[PDB]
Amino acid sequence: YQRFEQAAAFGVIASNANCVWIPAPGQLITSALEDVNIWDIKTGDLVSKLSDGLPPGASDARGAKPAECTYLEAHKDTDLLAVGYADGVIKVWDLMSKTVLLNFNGHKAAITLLQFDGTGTRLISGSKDSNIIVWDLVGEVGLYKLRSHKDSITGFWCQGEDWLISTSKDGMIKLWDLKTHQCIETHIAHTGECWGLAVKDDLLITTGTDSQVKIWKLDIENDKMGGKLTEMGIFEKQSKQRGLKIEFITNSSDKTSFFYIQNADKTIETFRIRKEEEIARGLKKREKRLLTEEEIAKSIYSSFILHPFQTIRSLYKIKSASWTTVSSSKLELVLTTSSNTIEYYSIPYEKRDPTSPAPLKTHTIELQGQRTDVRSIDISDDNKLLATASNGSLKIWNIKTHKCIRTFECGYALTCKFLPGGLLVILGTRNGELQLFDLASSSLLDTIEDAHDAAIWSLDLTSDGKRLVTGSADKTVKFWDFKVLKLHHDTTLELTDDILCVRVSPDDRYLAISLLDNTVKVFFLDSMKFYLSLYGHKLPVLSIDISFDSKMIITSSADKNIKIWGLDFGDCHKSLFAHQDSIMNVKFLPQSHNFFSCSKDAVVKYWDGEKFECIQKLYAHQSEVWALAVATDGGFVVSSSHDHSIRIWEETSLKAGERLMEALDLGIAEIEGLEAYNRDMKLWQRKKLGEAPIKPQGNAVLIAVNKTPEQYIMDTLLRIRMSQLEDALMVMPFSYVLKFLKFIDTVMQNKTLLHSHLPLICKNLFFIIKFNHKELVSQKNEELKLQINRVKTELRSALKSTEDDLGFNVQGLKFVKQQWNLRHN
Amino acid sequence: ILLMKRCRDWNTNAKTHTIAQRTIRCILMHHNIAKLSEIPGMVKIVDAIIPYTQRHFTRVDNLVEQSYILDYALVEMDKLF
Amino acid sequence: YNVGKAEKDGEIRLKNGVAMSKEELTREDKNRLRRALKRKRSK
RNA sequence: ACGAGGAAUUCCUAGUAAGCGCAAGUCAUCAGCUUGCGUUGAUUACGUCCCUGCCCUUUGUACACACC
Repeated sequence: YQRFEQAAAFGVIASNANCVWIPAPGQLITSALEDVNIWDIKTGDLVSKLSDGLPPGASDARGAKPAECTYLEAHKDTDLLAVGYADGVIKVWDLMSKTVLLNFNGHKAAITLLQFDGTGTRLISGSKDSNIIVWDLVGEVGLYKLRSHKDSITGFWCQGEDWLISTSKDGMIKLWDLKTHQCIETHIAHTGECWGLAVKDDLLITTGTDSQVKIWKLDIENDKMGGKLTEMGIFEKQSKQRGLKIEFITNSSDKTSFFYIQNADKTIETFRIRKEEEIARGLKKREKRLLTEEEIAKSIYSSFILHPFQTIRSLYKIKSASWTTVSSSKLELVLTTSSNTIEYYSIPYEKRDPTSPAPLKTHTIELQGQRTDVRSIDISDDNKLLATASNGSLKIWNIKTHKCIRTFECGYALTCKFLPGGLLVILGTRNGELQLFDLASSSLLDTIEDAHDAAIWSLDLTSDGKRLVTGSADKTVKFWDFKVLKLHHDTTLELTDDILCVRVSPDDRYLAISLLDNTVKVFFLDSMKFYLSLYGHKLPVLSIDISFDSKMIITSSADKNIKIWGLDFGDCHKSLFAHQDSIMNVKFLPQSHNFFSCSKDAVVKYWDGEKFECIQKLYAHQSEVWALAVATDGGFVVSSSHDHSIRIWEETSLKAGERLMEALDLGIAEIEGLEAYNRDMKLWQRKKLGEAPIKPQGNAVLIAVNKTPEQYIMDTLLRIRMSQLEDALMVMPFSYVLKFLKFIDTVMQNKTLLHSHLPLICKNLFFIIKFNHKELVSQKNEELKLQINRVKTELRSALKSTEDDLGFNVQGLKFVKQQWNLRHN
Repeated sequence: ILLMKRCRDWNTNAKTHTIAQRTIRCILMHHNIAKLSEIPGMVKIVDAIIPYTQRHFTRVDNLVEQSYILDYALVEMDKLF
Repeated sequence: YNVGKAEKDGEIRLKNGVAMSKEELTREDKNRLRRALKRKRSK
């Protein structure tokens, strides 16, 4: 059976990631879900949707929650985009040809923020781990990891090829550098978290947890360990919540010196830091009444060097912001807020004061937005689509243009459906308010207000589209008939308990009503004679569908299982469990029995209704899928989630002994080359100075591991075990015994490591010459007997030194014990 | 007394051992032995340090004892010619 | 005398004789020693 | 219809492989045989974990000495 693919995502304009801006109100890149969008904000529409070259739910794609975009940073000179995803992989993009050019990952959880090095050809990324990683842009390689924070970094700032400041989810400012390569300075910034830091060279402002920002002196001049970066003082905010981003804006000889702070609730405060001229003239003004109390009141500071003047204030909860300014007159500030809405502000100012109490929203991009959870969905006869949310703003879409055609506010809208020619939508709210709208003309046709005294929770048409059933929260299901332009209520039907989901048969046979009693009544529409009461869920059924020939309902609840029920007697075929949060909407393909279960786990599956396998499993959402609907004659399904995305799916090894042997002979070859080099340097310097040998080059293995040869053979002699050692250095021949003796010379001409491996060296050497004694004393080499003279003398000196220390300590400590007993036994 | 706690617990091995013996040598070479005795609780430390370093003395003494096979190989190689 | 457990719960003394204090060592070694004494009391 | 059985494969370590007979017919099995008993009686390993695997352990925890 053929499969389903993704077209794209539509209706997501501002996700959970920071925005950055491109100059020429300029271009603007934010993240949509798992792909990024490129805009102009004057025209107020998309110019390019950068997506990755892999369709989700495809025959190439994999089964997992797809990686959410969560940070943006643009470097506009070479035109690169660093994108970073919520699994922890960072890609970069040429923004022109739209192709990924580096795709590296080293992070485990989601990243937190990127930063380019200002065309340093290196990108530094900080995670929600304890990771700050430096990566090359021309390597596909990480320069280095950077790791001493406890929990999760929040902000950082680098400078040059040398220094960096960082701050984390525990309040610890850390200072790092390239060369010494570790942390150098640490402070507790706040008692809890610490979310944003910002610098222009001298000072460091940080935010805290609740309205305690803090001023710090940088000092990269000072060569004093404690105090590379000190603090001075604090001040407060208007908002009593965690400021989570600060940044500076500056200019030349106007002294732009403004920094902003994103509060965590609907608010962005802005501040000015002020020049030395007004600092100098105001210091004496505070130094009126004229020394100890003067310096105390001066330390009590940031009140003087700060200047809070404007607290811009949006419609609802903000999410991310970015700056632009020009020459002492205007400051313009992009803000993409929580739901898919961006809000580009501007303020005039007289470079001491704004001279306007409120900021100016010069632009607001609003078109493809939805502003709440889109909780209902429809699709007409393959000619237009629908989206419906608690905003009020129903949004009517088209297939191959994806533009918000019509938009008009109703209320807390949760269920809606077309009229059978299209062209008109009926809808219900959180009260008994039923709204009818058209496609093109004057929007609010009518509203039956107080159709019920409680909420309504589902509704459906008939097949011909004249009678209209709804099921409502007041234990009531009610009928309507359209009249030519309005509605007429005709038939109330009280129930024993509370309906929450209805559905009519597609060949208008009968209607199924759920209850919050864990059951569904199948109920005639001609006669209402209570055909069936089929049950067995134990938590209320909250989606109902009927087969295309009224033979087989598919019912589903918050018990995560869906039940496929034959209608000839209300019997079952399967009760099958999927989707481990809950189901909330199952939809039926209009020709065969293949149905689509959405979940509250960002997953839709379509299943055949006779063999019950999830013949396709589909993952491309991020949050709870709040509606879906399949097309009439397309096999063409729309689905809308809590992340404000709607989207449409369409048809298609040595051992011990010899290791010691070979490491020993390469080390001895290196050592003998070095001593021949010392003889050749004797020939160059301390001889008839005509020429020389140049250099025996370093051996590749010990140069790569950066080890002296005696330390390398000491490493392998260390790593062989105690048990097989006695035959490991019994395998080796007498020539290898001889170069082992040469190693013992060159290792006891180095008292650094001789004293730290002395019993090992002694046990090995004494067993070697005890086993090889018969050939050793028959060897005839005067340099060898001088060699073991040297070994005997220096080894016995080291042993008698350490046993001198041990005997001295024995006698001293037992003297101490015996004289304490002599004192008070 | 914290240093001698950690030094006694270093004294059990043979690898982390000589540096324990040398810091014992340091603190008893420098401090007053009367002060070392009248520090309270330290006799429980020092009587557990004593037999370990007695054992290590015997072990290194056997090492330097069997070191003389180099001298025997030397005197035989001198007997050679 | 023999080296036993640690005398306070801010450090660990191995039967080796070496000791780590529970804020000296890095988190990778904390995971490693957690796994190690998990096996050591699992047997 | 045949001149000692090919490709390869199976099995096998001391009174063992194998040759030679001879009895009996023991409630199931077997007489085309089965089981006993006697006789004659070797060659090659009797090591190794390298290959094929299979298993066990990774606190040594047992009470000195020693090693780890």
